[PDB]
Amino acid sequence: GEAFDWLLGEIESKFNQAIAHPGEMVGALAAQSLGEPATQMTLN
Amino acid sequence: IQRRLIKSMESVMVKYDATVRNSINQVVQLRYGEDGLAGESVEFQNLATLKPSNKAFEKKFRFDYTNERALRRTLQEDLVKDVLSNAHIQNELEREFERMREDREVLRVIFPTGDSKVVLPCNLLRMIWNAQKIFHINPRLPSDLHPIKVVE
Amino acid sequence: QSLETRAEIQELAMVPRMIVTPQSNRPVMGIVQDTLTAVRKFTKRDVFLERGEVMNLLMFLSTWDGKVPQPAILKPRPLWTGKQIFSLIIPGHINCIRTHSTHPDDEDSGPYKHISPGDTKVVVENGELIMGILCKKSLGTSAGSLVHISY
Amino acid sequence: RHGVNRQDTGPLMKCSFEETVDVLMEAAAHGESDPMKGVSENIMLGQLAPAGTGCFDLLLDAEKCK
Amino acid sequence: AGILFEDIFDVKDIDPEGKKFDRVSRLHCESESFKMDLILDVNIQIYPVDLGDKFRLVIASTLYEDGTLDDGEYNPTDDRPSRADQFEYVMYGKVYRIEGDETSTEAATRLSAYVSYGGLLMRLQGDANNLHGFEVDSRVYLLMKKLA
Amino acid sequence: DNKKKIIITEDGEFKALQEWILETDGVSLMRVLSEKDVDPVRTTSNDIVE
Amino acid sequence: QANQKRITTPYMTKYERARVLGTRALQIAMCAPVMVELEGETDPLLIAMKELKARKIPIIIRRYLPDGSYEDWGVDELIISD
Amino acid sequence: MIIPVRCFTCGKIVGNKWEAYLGLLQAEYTEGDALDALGLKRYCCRRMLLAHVDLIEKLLNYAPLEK
Amino acid sequence: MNAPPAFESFLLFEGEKKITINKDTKVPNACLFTINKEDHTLGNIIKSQLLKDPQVLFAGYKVPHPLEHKIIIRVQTTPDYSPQEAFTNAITDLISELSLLEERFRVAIKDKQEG
Amino acid sequence: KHMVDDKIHSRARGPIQILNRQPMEGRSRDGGLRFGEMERDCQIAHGAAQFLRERLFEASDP
Amino acid sequence: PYANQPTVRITELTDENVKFIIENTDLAVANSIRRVFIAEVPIIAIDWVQIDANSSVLHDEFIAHRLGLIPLTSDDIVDKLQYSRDCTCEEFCPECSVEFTLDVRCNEDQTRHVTSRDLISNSPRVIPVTSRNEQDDILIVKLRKGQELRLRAYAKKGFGKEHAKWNPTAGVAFEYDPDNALRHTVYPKPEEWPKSEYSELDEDESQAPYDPNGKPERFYYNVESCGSLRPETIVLSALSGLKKKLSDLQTQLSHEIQSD
RNA sequence: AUCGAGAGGA
Ligand SMILES: [Zn+2]
Ligand SMILES: [Zn+2]
Repeated sequence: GEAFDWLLGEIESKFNQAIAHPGEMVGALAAQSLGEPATQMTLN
Repeated sequence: IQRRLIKSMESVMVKYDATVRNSINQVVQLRYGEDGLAGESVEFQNLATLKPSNKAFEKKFRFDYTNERALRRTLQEDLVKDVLSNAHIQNELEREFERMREDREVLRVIFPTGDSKVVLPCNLLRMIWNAQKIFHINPRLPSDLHPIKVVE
Repeated sequence: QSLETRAEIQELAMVPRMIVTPQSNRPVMGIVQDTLTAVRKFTKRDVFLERGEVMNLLMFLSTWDGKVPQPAILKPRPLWTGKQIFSLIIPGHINCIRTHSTHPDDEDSGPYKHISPGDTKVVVENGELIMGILCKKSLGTSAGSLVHISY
Repeated sequence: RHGVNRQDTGPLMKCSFEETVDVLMEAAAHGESDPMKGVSENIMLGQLAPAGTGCFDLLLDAEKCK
Repeated sequence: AGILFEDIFDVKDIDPEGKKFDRVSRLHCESESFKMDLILDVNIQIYPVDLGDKFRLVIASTLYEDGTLDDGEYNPTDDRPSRADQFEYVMYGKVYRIEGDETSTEAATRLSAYVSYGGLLMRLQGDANNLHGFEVDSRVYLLMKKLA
Repeated sequence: DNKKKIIITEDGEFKALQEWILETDGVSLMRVLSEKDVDPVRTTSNDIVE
Repeated sequence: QANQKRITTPYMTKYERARVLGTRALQIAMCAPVMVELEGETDPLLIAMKELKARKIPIIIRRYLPDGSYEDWGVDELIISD
Repeated sequence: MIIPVRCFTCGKIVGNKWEAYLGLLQAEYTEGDALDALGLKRYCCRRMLLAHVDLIEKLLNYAPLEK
Repeated sequence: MNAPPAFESFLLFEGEKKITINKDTKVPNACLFTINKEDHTLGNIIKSQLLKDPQVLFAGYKVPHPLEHKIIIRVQTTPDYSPQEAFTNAITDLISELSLLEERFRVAIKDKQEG
Repeated sequence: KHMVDDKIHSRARGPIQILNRQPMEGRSRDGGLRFGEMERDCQIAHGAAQFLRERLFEASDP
Repeated sequence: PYANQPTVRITELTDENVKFIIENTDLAVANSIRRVFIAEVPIIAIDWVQIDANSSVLHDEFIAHRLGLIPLTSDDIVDKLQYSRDCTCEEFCPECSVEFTLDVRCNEDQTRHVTSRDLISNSPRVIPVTSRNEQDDILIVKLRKGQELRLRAYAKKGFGKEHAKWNPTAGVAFEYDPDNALRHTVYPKPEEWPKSEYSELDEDESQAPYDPNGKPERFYYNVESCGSLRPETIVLSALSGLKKKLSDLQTQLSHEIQSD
C-alpha cells in the first residue's frame, strides 16, 4: 500500500511536469528539430 | 531549408490557454503535439495489451478471484477473504477488465500495425521498479495491497 | 549585461538544463571518446583496483560521501572492482537495464540470462552497477541510457 | 515565399523572410498595418518579443511588500 | 552465527563457454551434501582454481563470529575475530535475484540465488530448503577455502 | 511489415499477411483507386498534391 | 475575467520563473527591501532565489490569454517546481 | 636553419656534433655508423642529426647588410 | 598574451599560504591539505608514505587542474590518531628515508670511484 | 599558420560603424561578433526574450 | 608506519652518466627522485642576453634562445649562488649571477664558427661544458665575412620546472620489474617483446611468473648528464632538493598546525 | 576609411 501510494504520487507529479509550458516557441523548436537532422542525411 | 522552415514557424507558440497559435492568433493545434506535453519529458514505453492474444490478454490482465490458493500466495489473509467473499469488489474488478478490453480495442484501431512502442510521459515500469526498491518489496511474500485500492 | 538576462540564461539556457533535447526526447550530450573507451575497459569483469588506486580515483569524485566501500574481494588481497567504483559514480538510486554492444542475441533465451558469461546485460539497481560493461548504449546519447535516466 | 508570404502574417514578418522590397511596397500601396504580434516585428523594433519570457507581464504586489 | 549457507563444492568445469576475461574465470561446480549447482566468478589471478578442485563455500551475512551486522564500509583497522581468518578466498557482494520453480499456486521446491560481488557473479541453485537465508538486495560474503 | 497486410487473427494476435503489392512509376491515384480488385482504402501515393 | 475561476496552469512556467527571478534580482540590486532573512548573501540572484523558495517575492504575473483577457497570479499562488 | 643545441626530446647536446657528423660522412661512414660514432644512441638524437637541414649555409650565400 | 610566467608553478604569491588545513565534515577524523605551488612530485610521495601508516584509513591526492599549481591531499586516520599528525609523520619518514638514501648514495659513489 | 594569438578577440563597447551604429567587423577593426539570424532563432527557441533583446537591441545599436 | 631503509648499488659511473639501482623503496619515492632529476636540480644557464651587435643571419631571439641552452659547469658554484629573487642586490651581482661576454667578427674569407668557446666568462668555475678541458664546441652561429656578433649574457640559477635549459639531464632512463612479474603491463603477446637489459630470464621464458604479493622494488636508473653537473652530483642534489622541499613543507605545516 | 575581388579557417 505504501509503495502504491508513493507510485501514484510520483506518476501525478511527473505527468504535471511533462506538460508543455505556455510561452514555449514550439514552432522555432520544431523547425530546429527538423532542420538539424537534415544536415546529416544524404544529398544523393 | 532550415531558414525557410524557421521563417515559416517562428512565431508559433504555446499560449496560456494551452493552445498552439501563430502570430495571427489562428489556432494551429488545440493542444501541443495533440497531447499538450513537452518533448523533453516523454520517453519510449510499451503498450502491454496491444500485441498479446485474447487468451494471453485474459490470462495476464483478468484478475482471477476464484483460485483461493493463488490469491493466498499473492495476497494477505484479510485481503484474500475480502476478495473472495465480497461481490462488490468482484464486480469492480470485472469492470476493470472490461475497461481494459475496451482500451485494447481502442489501441488496436489506433495502431493498426502491432507496434507497442509508444512515447509517453512517465516510465511506469521504471517508477514501479523505483517503488519496489525504495520500499524493499519482497517479490516472494504475499502483498498487503488490496486490488480494490489499486482500481480506486 | 543585466541581472534579468543573467537570470534568464541561468534558468533557461544553462547546460545541465540542456542535457535532454526535445527534438528526440533523449540526451544530447553523452560520454565521449577517451571516457567511453575507458569506461568500457573499466567496467569489464576482470578490472580489479588496489587500495591506493581506489583512493586515487575517489579523490576525483565530487559526490563522494567519504566512505570507502567494502572491497568486492577481501582475501587473499583487498581488491575493488571497476563496477564497484562506478556504482559510487552513479547518482541517487536509479535503476537501469541495458545491453553491451557485444551482447549475443541468443543469450536472453537460454540459461545464464541473469548471470551473463560475457558480462553484457547492464543492470544498475539502487544506483549500483550490479553487472555489465558500460558503453555507448549505457552512457551515450540514446534513449533510456544511464545519463537519460539520471536526468 | 509563395506559401509563407501569402498568409496574413504582417508585412514586417514577411519582409524578414524574402521579397523585402516587394512586400513593403505592396503594404504601402495597400496601407497594410502590422499589429506587431510576431517575434520578427518586435525584434526589428527592439521590443520584447511575445516569446518565452515575454509572453506575460509582471506587476508589483503592493499588498505584499509589507 | 550469521551463516546463510555452507557446503563443500567440487569444480566440475571451468569456462565452458571459453575464457571471457583474463584474470577472471567462471567455475561450474556441484556439491555432495546438498546437491546444489554453483556458477561462480573468481579472480583466478590471485586465487587460481584448477579443474577437479574441492573447496568449502560459506555464504555469510557477516564476518564477525558473533551475530553482529556489518555497515558495508571498509574498515581494515578492525581487530574483532573475523571468520575470514579461516578462509583463503573471500568476496563481498549482494543478492540481486532469487528465482524458483514456483507456480501461481505452488511454492518453490528449488530456488536459485544470484549474487554479485562487485560484478563477479554467482548463482547458487538447488533445493529451496537450503536458500531461505537469501533475500534480494541483501549483502553477503563468500568465504571460500580450498581443501585436499 | 510496413507494407505487408497486418490483420488481427480470430485468436486476437497480430498476423502479417504476405501479399502482392504494386509500385507505379507515375501517379493516377484518381483512376487507380477506382479499379476492380484494387484496394481503395490502403492504396496511396507519395505525390502529396494529388 | 473572473478571478474566482482562473483557467491557466497553477504551476509557474520555466519562463515565469526566469523572468521573476531576474526582475526581483534587479529590484534587490536597486536597494529594494528583502522579504526573507539573509545569512551572508550579497548576490541579488541568490537572494531572489531564496525569496522564491520562501514564496516571498512581491510580484504578480499577468498572464495574457489569446482572447485578450488576462489572469493575475501571485508568485506565492503558483507551484514552484524547479 | 642551424643545428639545434639540445635534442628536443631528452635535452642531450647535439649542437657540437653537426660538424663532426659531416666530417664522418665525408669519411665514408654510413649515417648510422656516423651517429654511433658520435654517441647518439636514442633514436631522438639520431632523429636530430639525421633529419637536420643546414639552411644557414644557404643564408650565408647572401652578402650581409654592412661591409 | 596569456602565457603565465614559468616561475608561477614554483613561487608563492604574496599573501598565499604554502599549505592550508581544512576539516572534512563528511567523515570524522579527515582533513584536506591544500598545498600551493607543488605538484605530483611531493603529492605522490606524501600519499604513498601515508598509505604505509596503519592508522591512516584514507590517503589520496589530486592536482585539481594541471594549469593551476596546487595539490589537495585528503587524509583520514583512525579516531585515536590525527590527519595532521599522520601528515607530519609521513613527511618526517620521507625526510629520514631521503637522508639515508643520500648517505648511502654517497657511500656507493665513494666505493665506485675508489674500487 | 593558424596560431591562437592571431585569432583570439574580445569586445566591450568599442568602435561602431558609421551608417548603422553597430559594432565594427573584424579583429583588426576591434569589431563585435555577429549575432546572426540563426542565433536569433536559437534564442527564440530557448524562449530567452530579454537576452534576445539585449543582443539584438541593447548590445548592438540602442 | 615509518620510513623505508633503501639501499643503493651503483653499477656504472662515468663522466657522462651514472647507472644505479635503488632497492627497498616505494615507487612514489623512486619516481619523485626521477622527476627531481629533471625538474628540481638547479644549475647555471644563460637567462639574460644583451645583443650589442648582431649582423648574423639569425635574429636576436634566435641567438639568445641558443645561448640559454648551452650548458655551463655548475658543480660547486650552483650551491653557492642565490636566486635573483633572493639576492638583495640590483638586477645582477656576482652572488646571484655569472657574466658572459661574446665578441666575434668574421673578417676572413672562410665561414667563422661562433661556438661556445667564444663565450668568455668572468667566473672561471662557470664555463661552457664543451669549453672545459674530443667533443667539439657547441655551435652558436656561422658568420660570413663582414658579419659580427657582440653580446653580453648573464647566467642565473634555476631548475627544469621554469625552463628546460635548467634541466641537467640528457635522459633519465627509469625502470622497474624488468620481468613483468607485477603485471603492471599486460602484453597481448609476451613472446613478441624484447628483454630488458636488467632481465634475469632464460630465453625461452618471456616474462616472469605473476607475483600476487609483489610490490615495486629495485628501481633501475640511468641518469645521463647534459654536462653542467656530474651525474652523481645530479643525484645527490636531487636527493637534497627533495629533502629540502619536504623540510620546508613540514615547517609550513607546523606553522599551520600551531596557528590553529 | 569605404567598396570590391581573392585567398583561407571551422
Ligand atoms: Zn635525444
Ligand atoms: Zn644578485
